[PDB]
Amino acid sequence: AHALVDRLSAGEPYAVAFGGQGSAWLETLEELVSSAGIESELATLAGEAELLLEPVASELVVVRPIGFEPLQWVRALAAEEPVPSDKQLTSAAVSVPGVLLTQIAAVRALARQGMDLTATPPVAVAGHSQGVLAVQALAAKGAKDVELLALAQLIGAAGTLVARRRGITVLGDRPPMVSVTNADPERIYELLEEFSSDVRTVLPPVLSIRNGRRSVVITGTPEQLSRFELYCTQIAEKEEAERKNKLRGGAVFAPVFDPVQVEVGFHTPRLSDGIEIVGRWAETVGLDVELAKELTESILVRQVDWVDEITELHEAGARWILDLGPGDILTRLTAPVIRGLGIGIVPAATRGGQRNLFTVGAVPEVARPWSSYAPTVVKLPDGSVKLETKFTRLTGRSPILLAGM
Amino acid sequence: IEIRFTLTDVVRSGGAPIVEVDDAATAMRAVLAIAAGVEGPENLPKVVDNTATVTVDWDPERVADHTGVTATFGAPLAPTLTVVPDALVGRCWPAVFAAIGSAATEAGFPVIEGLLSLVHLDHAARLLAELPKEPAEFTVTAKASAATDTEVGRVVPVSVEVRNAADGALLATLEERFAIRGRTGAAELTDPVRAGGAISDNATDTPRRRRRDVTVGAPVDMRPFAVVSGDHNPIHTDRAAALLAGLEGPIVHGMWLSAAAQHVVTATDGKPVPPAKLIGWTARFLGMVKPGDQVDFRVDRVGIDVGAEVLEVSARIGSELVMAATARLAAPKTVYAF
Amino acid sequence: AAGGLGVERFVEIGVKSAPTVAGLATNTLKLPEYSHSTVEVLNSERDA
Repeated sequence: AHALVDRLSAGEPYAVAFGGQGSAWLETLEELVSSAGIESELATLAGEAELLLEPVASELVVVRPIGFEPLQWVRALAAEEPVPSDKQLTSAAVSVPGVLLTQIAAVRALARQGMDLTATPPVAVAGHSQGVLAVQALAAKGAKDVELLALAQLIGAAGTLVARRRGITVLGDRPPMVSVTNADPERIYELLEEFSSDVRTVLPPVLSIRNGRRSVVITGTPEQLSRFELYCTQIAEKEEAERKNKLRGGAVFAPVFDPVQVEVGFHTPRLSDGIEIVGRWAETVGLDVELAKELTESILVRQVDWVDEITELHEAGARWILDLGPGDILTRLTAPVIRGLGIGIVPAATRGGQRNLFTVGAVPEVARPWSSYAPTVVKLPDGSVKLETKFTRLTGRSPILLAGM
Repeated sequence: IEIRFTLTDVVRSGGAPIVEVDDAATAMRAVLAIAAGVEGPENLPKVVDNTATVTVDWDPERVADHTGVTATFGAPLAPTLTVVPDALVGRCWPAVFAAIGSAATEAGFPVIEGLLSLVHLDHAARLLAELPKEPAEFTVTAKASAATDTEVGRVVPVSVEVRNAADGALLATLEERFAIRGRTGAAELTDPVRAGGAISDNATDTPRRRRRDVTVGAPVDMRPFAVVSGDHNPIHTDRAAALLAGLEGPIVHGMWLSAAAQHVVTATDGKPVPPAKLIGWTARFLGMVKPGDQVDFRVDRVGIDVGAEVLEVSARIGSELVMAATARLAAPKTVYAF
Repeated sequence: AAGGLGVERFVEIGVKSAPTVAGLATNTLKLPEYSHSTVEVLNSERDA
């Protein structure tokens, strides 16, 4: 008896969200296996992973051997001794498929208890970065499940072959993925355009993710990103001399800059040679569906305008959003984005938020629709008009006062 | 691919109930020939005659795979070059092996060589003052300088010349010496004796300087390096062949280690600028290495040759010495003002 | 910058004259060169 699903059926609508790369997936996958009492799905998913690689008529010569049997690494990690380094596990080749498996296993978990109820109905299914993959075949029939993992195996593979990290330095530390805070999307692109003016077409930084109002993410070659890092520092310091003059228009900006743990540039032209190869990799497999070409471009080259997409499905008035992404990523990214517009969001595979899911009474978490506190008009016995607010209601007077002077 | 063998029994001699076919050596060769070359590369030299490598092209993804196969971060290491001099060994590998047997081996040697008994002694890359670069094509020549036998077995030093196709000049010289353990000869005789040195005209002497304390993991499986390098030897892959050869296990490629310790010397004393700095490297394999191995390397600054710093490297897994390495490195580039 | 920015060493010679144009370089390495580069300022007098 799941109230939300029961709500979902008669009452308020729902939307599925899938997280992308940079989710710290392995520790979630390790826990998900340990927290799993049902191995039934993992039997077929492991076999089809073995199968689908063999018939491949696509090039895929380098990829298949560097691919690893998922069942072995898990059982090893369950003996508590074996596991490769985080640097090896975070590489797109083995990471991208593993992230989806964590998400797919996260789908099954809820589907175990309540399936008759916990079956299909979202309004829409949306995804982030490589998360758009697992979105597609979840909306398709169940035989398409590995096709995600199959395409993910292909996505991270070509992306790795085409472009991979050639250097890293403890300071910052410097990745292909960079994030700046507090600064306008226009201002960030300005400094971006200011710096990109000085560099060749081969290594420009570009805006990848716009996470919110003043929070963005710019990406490119780690070295060139480190150069953009220099200009923002100089401006920060020159504006410091401004702030200490005690002037507001003449005040320093207080942004927050710091890199990310992501190993390789995504949504950049540096992955452009990867699209083609990936496309052929799908058609040489039984993966044929017409969106394999569109997903790749969205993931590899085309940027992700995120806030606007999940908001669009949100402005459709769908009250609920779940995220089956590893750890939980994009569940909390979306929350202050929407905040008080009526949306509320439970991380999926999180025990606290799942406690809501499985009960009749603990379900209805619905974040406050600010319009709920919107002022109203009041009449009185002598017939005075009163503008109603949380202030007026208490005091019984107009919501205006002459402050102590 | 299948390998066949044959036995013969004469029980008149009870202590020798089994005596097995003398065609074994020639029979073993035909098996290796099918697997190794598959008649894919073909030139037909006798051991003395030059072994030619037709044409070789370096893709940017072959740069990445090798630099990704061996990586160093925790020590502030930043690999930079178009082609690491370690990448030379991948080009010259399939040609060198062809010289391991011959009529000159038929004359003075029994031609008894277990391939499982093959032991790599030393490997070195000497530069002609040219360094490898981007897309320009390479063509390699391999020659056997000598064929020697030792108290511990048969040794075949192999000289290798790497040339840029488009330009048509010799860029580098690669040196390999292999040890088969069962043979004796009148060709070249050595008891304990072999020697090699990296030497230069103008030299300066220095004092021992500790540079870096290195921590290097060995790969989980040896197949990834086997694919890139072109070394298909079942010793490093198949457990049945490794056990048959009487080995501790699926031994890590000594060649991977060679690029492993090098990549550190490349980035550490070499600093964020390795490319024009290391003009040569030599590597000696002291002991065998199993996968999943935590190995500690230490490079020191010893002396100076031709304005290039010499750097000595020692390797230890616990108490055991593993690799002895030495490299010629140019100093961090200097700009003078008066 | 056009030929690559990797590690550079700046050495001044002439013995006791060495600290000067190095100190000239040092302060110059600070103000325009704030880009965080690995650079070594060496003097014949001081840094021998």
